[PDB]
Amino acid sequence: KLLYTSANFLGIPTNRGQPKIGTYQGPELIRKSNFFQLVAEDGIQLTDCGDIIPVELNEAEDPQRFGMKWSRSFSLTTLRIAERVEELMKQKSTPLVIVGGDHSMATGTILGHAEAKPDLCVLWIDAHGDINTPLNSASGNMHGMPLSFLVKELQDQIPWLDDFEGIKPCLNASNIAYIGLRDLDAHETHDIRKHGIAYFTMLDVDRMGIEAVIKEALLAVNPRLEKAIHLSFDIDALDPLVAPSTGTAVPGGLTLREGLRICEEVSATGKLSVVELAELNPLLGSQEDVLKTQSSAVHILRACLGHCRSGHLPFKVRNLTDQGIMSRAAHMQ
Amino acid sequence: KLLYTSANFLGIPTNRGQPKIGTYQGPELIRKSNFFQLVAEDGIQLTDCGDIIPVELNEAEDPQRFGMKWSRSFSLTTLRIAERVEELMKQKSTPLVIVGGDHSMATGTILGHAEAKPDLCVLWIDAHGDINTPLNSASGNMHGMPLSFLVKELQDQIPWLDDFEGIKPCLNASNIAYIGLRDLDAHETHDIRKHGIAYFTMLDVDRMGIEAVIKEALLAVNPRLEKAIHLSFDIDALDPLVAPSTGTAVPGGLTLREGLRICEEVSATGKLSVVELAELNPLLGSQEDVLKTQSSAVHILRACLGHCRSGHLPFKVRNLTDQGIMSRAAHMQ
Amino acid sequence: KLLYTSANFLGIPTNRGQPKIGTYQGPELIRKSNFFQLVAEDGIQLTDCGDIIPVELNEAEDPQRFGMKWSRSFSLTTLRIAERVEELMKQKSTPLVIVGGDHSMATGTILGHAEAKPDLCVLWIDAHGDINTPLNSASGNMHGMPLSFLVKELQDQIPWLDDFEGIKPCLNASNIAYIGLRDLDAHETHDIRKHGIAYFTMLDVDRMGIEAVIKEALLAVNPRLEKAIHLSFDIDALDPLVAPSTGTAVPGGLTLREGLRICEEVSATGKLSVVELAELNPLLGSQEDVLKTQSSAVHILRACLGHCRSGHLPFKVRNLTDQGIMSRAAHMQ
Ligand SMILES: N[C@@H](CCCC[NH3+])C(=O)O
Ligand SMILES: N[C@@H](CCCC[NH3+])C(=O)O
Ligand SMILES: N[C@@H](CCCC[NH3+])C(=O)O
Ligand SMILES: [Mn+2]
Ligand SMILES: [Mn+2]
Ligand SMILES: [Mn+2]
Ligand SMILES: [Mn+2]
Ligand SMILES: [Mn+2]
Ligand SMILES: [Mn+2]
Repeated sequence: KLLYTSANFLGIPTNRGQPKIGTYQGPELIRKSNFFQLVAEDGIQLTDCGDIIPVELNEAEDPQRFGMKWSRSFSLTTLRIAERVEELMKQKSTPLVIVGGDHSMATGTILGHAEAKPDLCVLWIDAHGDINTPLNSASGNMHGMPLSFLVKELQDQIPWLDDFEGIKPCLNASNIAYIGLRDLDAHETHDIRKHGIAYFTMLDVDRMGIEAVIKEALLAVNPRLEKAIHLSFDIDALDPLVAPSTGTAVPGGLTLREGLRICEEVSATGKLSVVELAELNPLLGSQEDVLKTQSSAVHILRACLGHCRSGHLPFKVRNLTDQGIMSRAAHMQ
Repeated sequence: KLLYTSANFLGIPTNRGQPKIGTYQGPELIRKSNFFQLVAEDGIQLTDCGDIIPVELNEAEDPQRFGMKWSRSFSLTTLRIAERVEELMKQKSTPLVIVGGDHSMATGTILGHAEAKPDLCVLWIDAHGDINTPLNSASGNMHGMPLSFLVKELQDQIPWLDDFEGIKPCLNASNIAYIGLRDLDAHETHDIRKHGIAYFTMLDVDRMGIEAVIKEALLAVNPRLEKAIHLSFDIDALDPLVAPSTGTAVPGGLTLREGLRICEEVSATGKLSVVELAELNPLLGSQEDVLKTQSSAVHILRACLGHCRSGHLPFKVRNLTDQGIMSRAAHMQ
Repeated sequence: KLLYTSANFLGIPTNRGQPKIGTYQGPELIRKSNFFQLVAEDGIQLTDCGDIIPVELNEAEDPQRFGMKWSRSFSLTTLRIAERVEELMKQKSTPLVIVGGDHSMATGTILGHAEAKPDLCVLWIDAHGDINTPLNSASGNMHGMPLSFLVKELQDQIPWLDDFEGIKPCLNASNIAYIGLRDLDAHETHDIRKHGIAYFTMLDVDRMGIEAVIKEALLAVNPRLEKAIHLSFDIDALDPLVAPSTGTAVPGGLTLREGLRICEEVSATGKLSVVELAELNPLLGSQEDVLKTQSSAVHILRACLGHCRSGHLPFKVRNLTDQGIMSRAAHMQ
């Protein structure tokens, strides 16, 4: 009755991928919620595997290189993430749930994931492409670049740096699909189209509906459910009305319900191997904003592990006459 | 031109069905709005039939029995509600509009309604099943149980209590349909499926669309429009973004528009006999929250009585030349 | 690659069409945003043509006539708007973008537009019909009447006034289509139906979906894309959740996404000649409300000029090896 009976939980408090302080509190925002209690109530055994400790260099140790900010913190953090994720993945099936942390963590989680499962596919749920190459990034923020280091067809656009040697590109462009895009930089658009990356923007969601979008995205990168799935979910893919506490909010996003449909369908493939939830920042917005964002996150992560909005059956059906209590029906004799 | 030319309005300020103070102000929240003025402007004669006075026992008079809180207040209130509702229903057709009050009132309104119209059907619009049997309720809150006392197929799960004798089960499981469910307890799911109660969750709304959901719900319990309809609308069926002032908000609800489509279609059957609106609590949230919730409620109740978003025709068409005023067209001679 | 490579921007700070102070700050709310910067980044040359200065008579100069408030301010303002708009339109094609200002400005913008392009059609995006004739207006507010002075079939319902002589009716009822209606006065409904004006209410959007609604609206008034389009967009057509800072908010409106689809499809006809955005009032609501409303407006206006949510291609593709930088791919030799 359960597709996944156990799962692992991992925190990654990255905050050097972007300038707003507070994404490091992401994992704690979910640990303080009722997420663990709710997942236990659906009968899933969830093991907390702790937090990964990011490498945060002093400013003097990590100057800008090719416009990138904190790039040495990034390379070192990426290798440390990959090792731990690889270990957990090599250690039905047991999904790994990861809570960020800004989205720069994805270079490491996927690198590590791909080590254990080289044939995986990636579903990237995001308002943004996160695939700027360093010389094209207007900001230099690493959370806007994590896919460009992973995609093989892009490596003539990545500047060589010796500390990036261990970050080997493990994805073909044919293995990635986007859902929810609405704020692409022109150079991301060029690369996505040039190398044929499957992508479904909010325009596509409006015109096709999310059911057909989810279907087409799975067909494009996992046509027969043969591949492990890495689901990389930026909370800002969701409309700011339901996920306001995030650093780069873009209006006109996914409703919570559309976000749940994505997670529900991906969960039910049986192939969900890693889900990561990025860009929660509880230091942004009002207290009510933070509670809305926390709530949307918890509902999203529960859907990934298999929670069904149509309800769950009890493990043991309770009966009145078994407790030696007279029912109304019984009394009417 | 009017399906219903008159209607009755009844307040039921129940607040012992759940622990948060303030549902007793529900009827006043609607009486203070412009609802009466707006319904008059569409040409409907609305008669205010006052409030029912709930029986609220002192704590010492009403101890917990089988985990239920305030169960004697509930049985006594239920019988008092049923008598008044039966009277009003026996007294086209004239819909009764009821404003709660927490949802525990429904055991009484339906009991009373069914006395006058034993063949009725129930459309239950709610995030929740409200059909916990007493021994399965985690909370003991009566607003989470009103249907379990009414449904015939469940009576071997209701503990006998002498003061509950006059609460006779008047519904078959085949007469109830749910729309909007997204937070079912496992034992409700068991009972709903075991006894074949028609139900459409937010998953079904996402996959089928609300038009097909409404259609299938009416087909399931009122296939040829032969039966009177009791529409029991929990305001928390609506998304918290539009109805925040309610005690058990659940994210990912019905949009206001989907809520209006339900009410518009039910109204246009000609069979709307009672509509009740439960769980308004103006003591929850900010002032703006309360105004949003009040507004959503007023729009919902107007749709039930037949308000059309596509507009209404005037009772008397006004003409300029009849007031002896020269028009631009006339002057151009 | 660009349907429109240049455009004009015009402010019209009307505020005598309705009693709430603050619509005069509408144009500044958009000038302070990043709208100009964003439109430049998509490669469009946008020329700011300044503001039109409304005629705001002293109260003693402009008494009520036929219940109308500030009607002489209105007639004088309308003629001044029309002259400037006619001039700009006579001066691919170059869309005029107009930011209000309350919606009473539309009598002048369309009058002026029609002078330059007498065969145009009008797409009116609004919660309201804005077509009350003076003797039927409950309020006397001119922003609720701008279409009644323009529509030829209505001129026996317009009271003659000598200062209104230069406001000649330039629209046939067959040239106008509404989208988003949900708060029609009974006499507007009568006139819209009597004279066969195409209209799509929120009921129609719910039942048909916005894609079919947009399609049917264009078919009704511009079946072969032969006519110039005047797009008159009241910000209150959008749901109050995304455009709260406006004077007559009505719940259950267009989502931002549905609003974008309207603008995207109208833009892509190639026939968008004027778009006006009315009823922004930054003196209403909280600071956050104002920022939400500003944001929704900016996204709407960018879609009108051709912004694509699916992304834009760079004007010059950047290449790493052209900057004399060794790529990772290159280094791996
Ligand atoms: N595309 C921008 C924004 C990325 C935002 C990531 N959440 C960049 O590369 O920096
Ligand atoms: N299912 C829960 C919540 C009910 C909430 C009713 N509005 C219960 O039985 O108490
Ligand atoms: N229909 C009303 C409201 C118009 C509101 C315009 N934004 C009137 O004529 O005054
Ligand atoms: Mn993002
Ligand atoms: Mn991202
Ligand atoms: Mn409920
Ligand atoms: Mn309820
Ligand atoms: Mn309007
Ligand atoms: Mn308007």
